[PDB]
Amino acid sequence: GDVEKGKKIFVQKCAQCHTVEKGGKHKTGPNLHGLFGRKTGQAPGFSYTDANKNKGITWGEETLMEYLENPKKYIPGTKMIFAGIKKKGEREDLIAYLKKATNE
Ligand code: HEC
Repeated sequence: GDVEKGKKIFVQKCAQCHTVEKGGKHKTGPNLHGLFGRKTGQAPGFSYTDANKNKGITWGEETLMEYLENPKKYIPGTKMIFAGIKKKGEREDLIAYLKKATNE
């Protein structure tokens, strides 16, 4: 995907609840640094729902593609309020941005 396009998507749809940078703060949602290769619900010091702690998948390109299409269908009972992104390219750009920014 296109990293700079994904940044614009992140800032528009995600940044109000999430930071990405190393040492970034939790907000409404958890900081996402280190997300890739981490299991669900494992950012330290954040009140996750049991739902998000129990989903039990490893976050990566493919599981984020499925999650971001419809978060509540993938993790029923999640307290993340976000409808999803049905568009494929948008998700791919976003995920490419996240794979850079949450690893930098
Ligand atoms: C506030 C209204 C949010 C919006 C906008 C976005 N996210 Fe979110 N996210 C939010 C919360 C409160 C939580 C915890 C949910 C729970 O049930 O505990 C989350 C969680 C995630 C995760 C899982 C993180 C993990 O398992 O460590 C991811 C990958 C995630 N959120 C990504 C994300 C994306 C990419 C967003 C824009 C498209 C987005 N969220 C918006 C709160 C909010």
